[PDB]
Formats: sequence, structure tokens, C-alpha cells
Amino acid sequence: RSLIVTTLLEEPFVMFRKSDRTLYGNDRFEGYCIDLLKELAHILGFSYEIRLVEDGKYGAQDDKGQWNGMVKELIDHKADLAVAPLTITAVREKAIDFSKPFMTLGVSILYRKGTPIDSADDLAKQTKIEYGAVKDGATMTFFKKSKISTFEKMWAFMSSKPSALVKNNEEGIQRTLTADYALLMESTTIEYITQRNCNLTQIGGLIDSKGYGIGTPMGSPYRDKITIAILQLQEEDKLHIMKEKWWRGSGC
Amino acid sequence: RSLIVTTLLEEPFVMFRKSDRTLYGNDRFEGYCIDLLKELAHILGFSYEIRLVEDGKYGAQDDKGQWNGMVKELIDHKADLAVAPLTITAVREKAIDFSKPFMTLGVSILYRKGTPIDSADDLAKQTKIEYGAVKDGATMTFFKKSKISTFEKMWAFMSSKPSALVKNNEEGIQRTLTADYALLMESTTIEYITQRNCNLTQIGGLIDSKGYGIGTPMGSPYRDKITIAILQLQEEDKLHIMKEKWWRGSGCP
Ligand SMILES: C=C(C)[C@H]1CN[C@H](C(=O)O)[C@H]1CC(=O)O
Ligand SMILES: C=C(C)[C@H]1CN[C@H](C(=O)O)[C@H]1CC(=O)O
Ligand SMILES: [Cl-]
Ligand SMILES: [Cl-]
Ligand SMILES: [Cl-]
Ligand SMILES: [Cl-]
Ligand SMILES: [Zn+2]
Ligand SMILES: [Zn+2]
Ligand SMILES: [Zn+2]
Ligand SMILES: [Zn+2]
Ligand SMILES: [Zn+2]
Ligand SMILES: [Zn+2]
Ligand SMILES: [Zn+2]
Ligand SMILES: [Zn+2]
Ligand SMILES: [Zn+2]
Ligand SMILES: [Zn+2]
Repeated sequence: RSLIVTTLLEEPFVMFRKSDRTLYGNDRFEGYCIDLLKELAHILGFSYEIRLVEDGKYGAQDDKGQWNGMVKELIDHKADLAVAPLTITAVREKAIDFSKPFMTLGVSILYRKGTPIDSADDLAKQTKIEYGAVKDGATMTFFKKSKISTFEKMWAFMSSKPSALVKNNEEGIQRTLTADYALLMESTTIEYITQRNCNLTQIGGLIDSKGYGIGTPMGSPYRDKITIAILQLQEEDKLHIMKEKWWRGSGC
Repeated sequence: RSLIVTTLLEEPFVMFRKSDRTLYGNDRFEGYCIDLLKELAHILGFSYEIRLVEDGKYGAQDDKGQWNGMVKELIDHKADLAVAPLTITAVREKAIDFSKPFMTLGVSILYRKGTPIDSADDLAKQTKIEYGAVKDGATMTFFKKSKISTFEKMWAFMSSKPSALVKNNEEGIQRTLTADYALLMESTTIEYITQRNCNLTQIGGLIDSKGYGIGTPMGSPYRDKITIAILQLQEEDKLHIMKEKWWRGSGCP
């Protein structure tokens, strides 16, 4: 029957479609994840209703070990699928069932062009340029629990200045534009921003290796079917075209 | 009880360990996948027995849909785990339960250095340079089902001369060394070969994006446990160090 699909707004994955008419239901949304959900609903033959997550969060754990965001929706069996740039992490995989990744990525640095910073070590060995990440995101949680010396130096920097942690990508991008601040952001979002903001660039390569997956409740019968469908999309280059359609900007 | 682990020999993943004593059991084997297998047993707390797959094949389907190799071992519940460079494909994922990939890779070209070839289009636009892939492998299945014009053209060439398809990576490497032949090989194996034979090189980038996974029987309780352990190993850069250990060589200039 109809699956409840939890998600949230994040360019270019899930966005509100601009129109002169008032949009209702699933017609309100467009983006990479919306196209991916349409492909899956057709290959697997199911209908769905898209519902934005109320708190607008992806999924993090509090002091009592309770989750929030889309991860909490899947745990409480209030949603059947989560289509969003939801990073596959070991701690999240213990709570929900991730499909195999439909997109691979890694953490990198976003900062303005013309800067003596070339790697992550350059940001760690100085203080004039502030840096941070989205609070309670997969990138921040990666640095908080990391044991590599270079990243803990960064975590000490982020944990000392609470301002360094931004609320969302929008605040992080604007602070990179207005102040001497470099945002630790996932590589796929960097590609999107740089082709559209011709003053921002990527600094260094990818420091780690992660992927975006589609969340399901633990034990869901759709997880493996979606995984097989995602793999079929990969082998026929459908995800390559799907990304190129949503990542190309007005050039620089 | 001890989990049966099926595998096969493939450098540098699974190799015979050299020793002055005659080795028995799991002590006979070493390599990337053996190190990965030891870490998983340490994190998940299980014992295991390594058994080389008898037919020496990874896993392919015939016309009737019947499997062979390690994939057949997991289907028939004759092995509990499959630790090897087993490429995650949709057709294989329909038969067994893959863990999430511990290594990402793609299809590229292995060929001699002195050639004005730069991309897959250069191989398609000629016929004197023979090319192919391992028969019944994941790379061959990629070209057979491709709809991109360049990749369809190469598959027609491979289907024309059945000799072009080699039996294994060794025969394909040896043919690349002895003849005017370019082997379509997975990128991880190319990195290993190029650092040791300074006449072979990688041509162009990655044609697709796939990963090596650990196979389990359909419905196995260890699949998600192994996935979580692999994700934990990934977040600590342990798989990166593990690769650099077995992927080093001399380093051709
Ligand atoms: C945009 C946000 C807050 C999300 C997107 N993927 C990560 C996640 O799924 O947690 C977050 C970014 C990051 O942590 O670098
Ligand atoms: C070494 C061999 C024959 C294996 C390794 N992974 C692929 C597989 O799992 O099918 C094969 C290589 C290839 O297809 O080019
Ligand atoms: Cl929007
Ligand atoms: Cl999985
Ligand atoms: Cl502060
Ligand atoms: Cl050997
Ligand atoms: Zn339809
Ligand atoms: Zn339920
Ligand atoms: Zn393509
Ligand atoms: Zn393209
Ligand atoms: Zn260990
Ligand atoms: Zn330990
Ligand atoms: Zn059985
Ligand atoms: Zn069994
Ligand atoms: Zn690394
Ligand atoms: Zn390194």
C-alpha cells in the first residue's frame, strides 16, 4: 500500500518547486531525491505520500540515547522510507536499516578562492581562519568520536568555540561568504555550491569515505528490494545522469 | 559454532603464506581479505574455518538461472561467509545478502604504456588491438548489458572473438604482456599490477562505480553485524591503512 516517506528540504536533493499556482501533496517537491523516489516507486510498484519531518533534523542522539529527526521517525515506525542526503554511519546503521548507497561522498572543506589553505593540516596548524561544521550532523559526530590526531585538534577547536558550529548549510555557506571561515562540508554539496557561487572553492580532497543511503525501519521488507533497485540504477548509469541533471549550474 | 568462510586465491586479497613449517587450517592464508576477516572475527567474536572454493569461480548464472562458485556456496548454505573481492552486483544481490562495500572501485583498462590510447573511445575506434575481460565476471556483464554507444561497440567486439575473453585475471595479465591485448580490469587490481610490472599502465579513469562486499546467505544474521563493523572500520581509517599495507610494491617511476 501507500508508504509514508519522511524527508526534509536540502538543495538539490529535496526542494519546494517554484510555481505560480499553489502546490499540494507530492507535487510540492522536486530534486534529486524526488526523482530517485519516482524511479523506485515505479520499479518496485508502490505508491507513497511525502511528509516533511517536523523538527527538520536528519537524526542525532541526545543524552538519554534517544534519536530525533528522520531516524526517530523510522525507529518509531511512523515512516516507511527516508529519502534525503542521509549519511550512512555505523551508529545510525545500528538503529535503522540503510539501503546500499545511491551516492558516494566524503568530508571536505569549503572556502573562498585565493587562500593559502591547501589541506586539512593547514587549517589545524593555525587559528586566524575559523572552521566548523553543522552541529549534531554526521560531519560533527565524525570529528567528536574521531581518534586521528589531526581531526581531534579540529574537534578541540570546534568544541572550544561554540560559534564554530553552524545551524545548517545555509548559515555555513553565508558565513563562508561573509567571514574568514571555512566550512567542513560533505563533498557532494561542495560540487553543487561551487558551480553556482563562483567565489567559493573546494580545499583539498576527501578526508573520509561515506555514502548516502535510504533509511528504512529495522527489519523493513523494502530495504533489500530498494538496494537491488539502486544497484540496477547504478549499472545502467541512471544515477550518473540523475546527478548531472541536478548539479550543473550556470558555470564559472 | 565456527562459521565456514569460502574464498579463493587472488593477490593481494587471499594468498598462500610462505613458511618453513607445513601450515594447517587458517594459518595457510594471508592477504587483505584475511586481515579483514581477522578484524571481523575480533569485533564480532566468532571463530571460522577458511575453505577455498572448489570450482575456483566467484559466482555467475547460466541460462537456467543456476549459480556456481562462492555465490552457490552461500545459496546452498554450504558456507556462512564469502570473503573475497566479490563485486556487488544487482543480479548477485538478488541471490545472496551483501554487506556494505569495504572497498570502492570501477572498471578501467590495463595496457602497455607506449600507446596513444587515452580513453575507451580509442579502443572502440579500432580493431587491430584486441581487448576483452575475464569470462563470466562482473566486468564482462557490465559491457554485455550496457546501452552507452562506446560500451556497446566494445561488447560486440568481445562477442565476435570468444578468445578475447580470458579465464582469469592471470591469463588476462599474461596475454597483455605477451600480445597486443588490453584487458578490461577492475581498478584495484590495476593499481596492484602497475606498481610491479613497469610496462603496464592504467588508461583513462573509472568507467563505472562498484564495490567489493562480503557475501552471506540470504537472511543471514551476520550481514548487518559485518556491515556495522565495516562502517566502524571505515570511520577509523582502518581499511585505508589495510589497503596501503598490501598495495605498495616498488613504485614504478
Ligand atoms: C545538511 C545536513 C545537516 C546533513 C546532510 N548530510 C549530513 C547527515 O546526513 O547527517 C549533514 C551534513 C554534514 O554533517 O556534513
Ligand atoms: C578476479 C576476478 C575474476 C573477479 C574479482 N571481482 C570480479 C567479480 O566479482 O566478478 C572479477 C573481476 C572482473 O570481473 O573483472
Ligand atoms: Cl526549497
Ligand atoms: Cl546493506
Ligand atoms: Cl564562541
Ligand atoms: Cl598465492
Ligand atoms: Zn506510473
Ligand atoms: Zn513497521
Ligand atoms: Zn555516464
Ligand atoms: Zn556526463
Ligand atoms: Zn583487531
Ligand atoms: Zn580490539
Ligand atoms: Zn540451511
Ligand atoms: Zn545457513
Ligand atoms: Zn583514509
Ligand atoms: Zn593515508
